[PDB]
Amino acid sequence: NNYKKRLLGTAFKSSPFGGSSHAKGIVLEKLGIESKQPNSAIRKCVRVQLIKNGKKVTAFVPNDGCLNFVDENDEVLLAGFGRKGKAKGDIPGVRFKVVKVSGVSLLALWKEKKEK
Amino acid sequence: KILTGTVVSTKMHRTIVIRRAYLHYIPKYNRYEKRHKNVPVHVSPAFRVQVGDIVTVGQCRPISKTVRFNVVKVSAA
RNA sequence: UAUCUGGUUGAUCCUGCCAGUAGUCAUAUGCUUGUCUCAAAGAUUAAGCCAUGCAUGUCUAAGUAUAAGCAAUUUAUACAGUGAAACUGCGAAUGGCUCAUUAAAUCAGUUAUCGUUUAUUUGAUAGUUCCUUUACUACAUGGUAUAACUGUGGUAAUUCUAGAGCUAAUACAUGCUUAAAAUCUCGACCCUUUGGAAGAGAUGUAUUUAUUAGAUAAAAAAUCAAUGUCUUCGGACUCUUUGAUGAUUCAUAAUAACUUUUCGAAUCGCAUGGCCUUGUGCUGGCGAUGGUUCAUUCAAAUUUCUGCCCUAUCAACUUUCGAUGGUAGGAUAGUGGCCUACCAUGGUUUCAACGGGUAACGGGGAAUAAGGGUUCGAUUCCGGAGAGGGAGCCUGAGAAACGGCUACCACAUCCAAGGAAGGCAGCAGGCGCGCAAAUUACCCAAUCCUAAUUCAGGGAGGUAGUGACAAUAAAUAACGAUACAGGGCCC
RNA sequence: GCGGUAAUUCCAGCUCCAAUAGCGUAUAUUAAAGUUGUUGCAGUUAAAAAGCUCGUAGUUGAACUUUGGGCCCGGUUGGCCGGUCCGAUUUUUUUUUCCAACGGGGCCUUUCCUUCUGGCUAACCUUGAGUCCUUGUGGCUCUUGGCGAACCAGGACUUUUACUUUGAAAAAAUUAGAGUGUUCAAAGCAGGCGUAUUGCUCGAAUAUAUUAGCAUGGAAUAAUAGAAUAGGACG
RNA sequence: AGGGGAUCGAAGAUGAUCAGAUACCGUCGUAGUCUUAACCAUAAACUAUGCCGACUAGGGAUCGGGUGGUGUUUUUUUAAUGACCCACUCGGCACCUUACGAGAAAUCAAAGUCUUUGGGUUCUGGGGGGAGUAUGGUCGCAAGGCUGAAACUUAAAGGAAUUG
RNA sequence: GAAUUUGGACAAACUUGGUCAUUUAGAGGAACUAAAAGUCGUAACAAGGUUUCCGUAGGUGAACCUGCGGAAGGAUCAUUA
RNA sequence: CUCUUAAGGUAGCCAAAUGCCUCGUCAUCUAAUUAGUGACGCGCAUGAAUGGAUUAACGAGAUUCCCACUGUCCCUAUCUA
Repeated sequence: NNYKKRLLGTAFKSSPFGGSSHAKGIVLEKLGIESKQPNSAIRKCVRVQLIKNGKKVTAFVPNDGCLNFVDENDEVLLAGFGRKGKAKGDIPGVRFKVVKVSGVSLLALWKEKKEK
Repeated sequence: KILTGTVVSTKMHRTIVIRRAYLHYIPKYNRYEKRHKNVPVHVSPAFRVQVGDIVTVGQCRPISKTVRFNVVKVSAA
């Protein structure tokens, strides 16, 4: 007998933690990032504090016309786009990624749906 | 019951320490696994021999704070 | 149910990831939402906190009810059937909710209790109690004490509760009974000794010691000192026989004495006709509430044996008395360092002690397996453990208790400012928490459970509501048709 | 990787593809992954030999000791029904016509299985009376002397394990899987005949029980111990 | 820490050289280079290839042992022997040159054998970086050694080969 | 019993200090990473224009240079073949 | 790039017992800080045996804190020779 080895490890304790299908949290600032090499654009993202851990994270309002939220107050749900321990990403260091809110998002919808 | 082992610790007036010597298998192969738990002797009378050597012994009644098996006859010499 | 695919180059072969790609016991969220049957569901976050309403109480004969001021009917008179409510007696130690701890005999499989308690269902029983030596508080029945009830009162207020008067019992006390002999210790006197002797005392069960019997693997005799049975009186015992289990001091039998002393039937219900002598006496016939000591299963408790996820940036661990053991004792229902004392240094460890970690309850089993394996576990079922934290207790057969108290720590409510209350990790329901989980509904019908001979009770359980929450099905069209055909088919 | 006016990747229409009462998206995991590898990896340069030897724990370690020959009863697969080897069937005929192989128990050979006291059977040595019939060793009634280990039980002794074989015992649901038209299915453990005034009738299987324990049969592979100054070994 | 102290020669100076020279080219010269008693325990510490035993195929060449000895001389008046020395062997050495078989290649007498176990063992690896850094403990006088992360961050870095 | 109370054994909890394990604040300091490039100088590659790397030791504006002693993972300028 | 005197402060180190402005600026300790301490640097005017930086222990050495203690004090009062 013998021998245990490396790779994926037990110890955890990250930043959304709940491996959450999101993370509710209020919309601290509206920081439209800026594209990485090769591609190039003003990558409209959003910074917010996670009600849960309070911990602050910033992620792409990724939609296509929807800094509709952009409510410094209002509270999205964020939620990572599995890279996993990485970002996509034309979009430079953004970890998780915008979700739904003010709690309720297509993200565009009720009534109609607009687009994006 | 009734078991065996090789007497480990002589000194302890009426309480040999005798080592019984399991050997377990498992999945991964199973050849190498040389386990060995140690248990206490006894205890209420006398007559016997010393370290090394293997005695019988057989579950006495809870004879003393975990020393639960008195020595029957000395199998090894 | 054995498969790979796309991205380093100019092109190329190799490692190696990264990324697609499938199933979830992974929940969540996004849109969308017709029917069917099957229904998971506030555990993950916070065993965090809780408004209010619920959740456990039960009695056929059953121990207890009364002469018109407990009385709902109506004649069984010296207490009827009827009941309230009270004492009784059982029950609340089931269940249901939850996993916080927990690296453990937790749990799993296997073990035994010559190492112990057990209410209760069950199978089983017990003529000996005063005797002081007939006129024994009596066995044709022995004191009481009390609830409810009545009135007399107090306090903001609680399941508050004083003081005064009544009455019950299978309640607390109480504590009578019945046979006949059997050998035992006293030995008055026999006025013989190779001993003989009456009557009068002891007895049951439990409990305390302390003693003996428990037979036995082979088969035969001499010996005390004590002591039996028959005798042709010299002698002889051939007259017995005792289980059970591997393993006994066992079970069960005695001999001495012994205890703030156990046990034996005070209750009740059908059922009033038979024996012969006229209230009588036996008769109590049937069932049931019992009480004693055995095992009987319901169980509990400890208990061997082998298994316990990461970690060495955890290698030495355990003694202020307990860590190993030995005596002896104290406790226990009972082993044992369980706790005391006295005495000895022991016991574990690299075959991984010890220590650290667990977003750790264990095991059923769950998911994706060509196989081999990874990964998962608190929905059900077993076993455990806890009802805010933490101790300590009364109750009892059974609890260290949740829906019981007591104190502390913690929250936190009504106050006439005095004081009085509480525990939703049980249903519902709220707050909070978060990614994350429904209703203040109906019911005893089923399944069963709890209380005594009924049919009482039960957010155990079952129905509904909510809910594509995972699953089985499966309509949103079916015909040929009429002709327009653009033409395709053997040319 | 797309997008720097003519965009096969944005936006939007048309159309079309995929699955469909269901599809995303997140996030774990499991597979793919022989990228954590006992099966079953890699290590000269690609990630990966320690500078050098020592050497404790651990893990491993040459070959030798019982063979090889002979005899006796066996049924289950088989060449057709069958207790059956010169044939009772599967053959070309105007006779000669092949038996397999599989495993098991017992006993012979320089070959104790533990056992003395001795306790039974049904088996043999074999004959006191007899035999059946197909050519008497194709069959067994029979009791005179008289088998060893089955075999109980006191009483005297035993060298210690691995492994491997059936076995017992302890859970239900869970899963594997028999049974049956739940309308099929998922399930359920129901159900099925009729002859309908108290009728009949089958079920509710098996399987897996994996480590340790117990109980067993085996003596290949691997340990263990024994007679060396003889403190051997019997009766 | 002491002894000495030839040479060269970190630091350090200056001489050229450069746009710029703290260098590379001179030349002095500290330490050091040597030494003894004591530390340090790293290296492209190499053969970048673990140790043990097998088996798998040819030839040549340089170390101990066997024989024929022949070849020329010792030992000498000569033989022989002796010394080297030649030829056939074997042993074990360090190495070279070419098939099956292995590999991504290059190459490999193993880097060989086994579908894809298999003879026993020690060791290390699991995309790059972030790094042999942070922290801890130990070792040391010091310099340092030994042990040794994670966050985050990227999709390529990397071998061999082939052509420009 | 109630009062009441002597000693005990349990034993909450109070205080004060210790010890673990788990988090976490901070002037500033010093890395890194996104980094493709802006600016200085050319270290590596072509004997990269001083062959290159290995330690180790000094010195540096940055890359570096130099000193001992390795390795070719080489200079093939070739005393040997 | 420069003009420039031997040389043009090297390691190291601070508002320090040297710092002018200075009560330096940021933290940190306070209810509060011209004090303390920790930082940061063209430091009037720090700096290498004028010795530079460290440093166990030692200190009737200078400073600032905390605990205990206390008539120091609030707020004074009484007793003895």
